[PDB]
Amino acid sequence: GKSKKWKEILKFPHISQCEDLRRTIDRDYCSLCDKQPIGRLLFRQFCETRPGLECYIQFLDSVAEYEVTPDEKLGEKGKEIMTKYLTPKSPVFIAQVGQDLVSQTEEKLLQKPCKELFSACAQSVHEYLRGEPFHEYLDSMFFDRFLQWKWLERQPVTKNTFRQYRVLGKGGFGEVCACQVRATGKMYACKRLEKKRIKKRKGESMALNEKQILEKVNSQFVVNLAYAYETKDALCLVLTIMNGGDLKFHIYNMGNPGFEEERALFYAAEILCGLEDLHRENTVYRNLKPENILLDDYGHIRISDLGLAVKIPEGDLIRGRVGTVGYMAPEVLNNQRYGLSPDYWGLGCLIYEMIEGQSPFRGRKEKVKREEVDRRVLETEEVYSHKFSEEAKSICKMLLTKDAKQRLGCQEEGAAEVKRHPFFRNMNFKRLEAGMLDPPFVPDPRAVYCNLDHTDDDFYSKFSTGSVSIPWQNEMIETECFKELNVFGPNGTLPPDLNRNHP
Ligand SMILES: Cc1[nH]c(/C=C2\C(=O)N=C3CC=C(C(=O)N[C@H](C)c4ccc(F)cc4)C=C32)c(C)c1NC(=O)c1ccoc1
Repeated sequence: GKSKKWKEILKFPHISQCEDLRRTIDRDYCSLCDKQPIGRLLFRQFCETRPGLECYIQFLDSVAEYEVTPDEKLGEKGKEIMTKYLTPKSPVFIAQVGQDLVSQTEEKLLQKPCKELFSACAQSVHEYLRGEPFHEYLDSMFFDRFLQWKWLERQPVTKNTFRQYRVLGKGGFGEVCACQVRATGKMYACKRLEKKRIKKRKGESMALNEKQILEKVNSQFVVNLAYAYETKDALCLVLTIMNGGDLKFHIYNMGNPGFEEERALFYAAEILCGLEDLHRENTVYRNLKPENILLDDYGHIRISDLGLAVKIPEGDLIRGRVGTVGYMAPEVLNNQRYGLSPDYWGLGCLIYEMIEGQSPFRGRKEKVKREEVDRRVLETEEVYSHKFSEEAKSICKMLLTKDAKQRLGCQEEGAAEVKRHPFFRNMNFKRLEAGMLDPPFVPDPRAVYCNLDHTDDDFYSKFSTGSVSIPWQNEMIETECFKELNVFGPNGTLPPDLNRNHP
């Protein structure tokens, strides 16, 4: 439901309005041709015009397909790629990959196949585009078009930019709403943080902390921040909309009182990726419990409620006793200097509680006091049943290790150590991260699974930053606002908005 005059709102500005952007934009190689979604498409579209650069883009696309291809079908896809791109007489022959590297893969495919067979060649291709083909695209109309999109991205975001519909859930310092961008129509989840509730409770640094962490991290398994604006009496965070309910609901209301091992395996594999992306920013979540694992419309999961997340300084440990009863690692209950370990303890609580149907330290029918639940986390060894395969028992007790020094994933290797666990012996992570594995449960669409100080003005400056770059560009692509607006002159000629002669 895009606005009536959305083409006027997203109307491209004349390229002369983008001179300040031309020189302030860092021209990093693939910060503009890969990371930034629209930038990637425009550079790709720049190569579509050239005959030589054409075949280099088609090759990379074919390599991406090989990485997710099933195992028994690798040797097949492998041959197709070489006979199409690496044969010297091909119509789409790759040249900048030296003959001393096409004969290399000749030996790779002569043996068993590995999903990273063409990795050597792919890097060689990018290394070529990084040079002349990139600097050419910089002086091309597509980069001028890229600046036009950036101009729109940076525009101020206010309240008329959106269209709240209902209040879906309420929590601390505010509540959550269902927000919609008018010009694009995309549905988001607004987070109305009441302004006078923050200053009273003196939690201004905790609000910023979550807002900075959310914008810095993007992922398919953690709620993303697309906008952050200030308003009268409230401060808003525009986050991903999750209509599939939480994992607590599906474990106890719509299961056994639990899941099958294979079903829990899926959700676990996605949660692990969600934690890996948060650790790439050396950020610890510390709030891993079933009601915080939400499901989207397709059946996939994301982590939410990062209010307790904090960015750990590299080589430094934090101290704090936060979390929810039962889901606090022993090192957190002890109030010690810990790192990212509490999340792997939480992941152990999650996998266990999904398969068995109860907390590993409190029965579903047991009524115990906070003190006793805590003693078991520190003094009691969990017990397993015939619902856990020998691989499912191992990962849970390894992740539920009391001593965070011998806990899985808490080594220099990180989350990579967990993915290699036999419990994920049947999980292809490259295909999961690509969204190619069908979720085990698909939520139904109609389902309903449920004062004037100046210092206050200074705190707003760092919060109300505006639209987040990557989520914003994707929104333009999702809503097909890019497909419609990204139009040029007929027969590869400059359009009016990109002609410095007549504005
Ligand atoms: C669609 C939808 N999203 C959400 C919710 C979210 C979302 O989507 N993304 C995110 C990201 C982060 C949070 C988050 O920080 N939370 C904590 C607890 C919080 C903190 C401060 C507050 F002030 C309020 C809450 C929530 C969400 C909810 C409920 C529905 N409602 C249903 O799913 C539904 C429909 C019928 O029945 C139930």
